[PDB]
Amino acid sequence: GSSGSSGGETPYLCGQCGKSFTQRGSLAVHQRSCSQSGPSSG
Ligand SMILES: [Zn+2]
Repeated sequence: GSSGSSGGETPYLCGQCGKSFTQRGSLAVHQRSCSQSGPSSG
């Protein structure tokens, strides 16, 4: 139920460390290693 979305090519920011990125894929690939979480189980 989205409505009134103002997105695009605006600056990016990681929700784990707070690093800035210029490329979209960069933020995604970063989230992979950027976990900061130990061995978790089901
Ligand atoms: Zn990060």
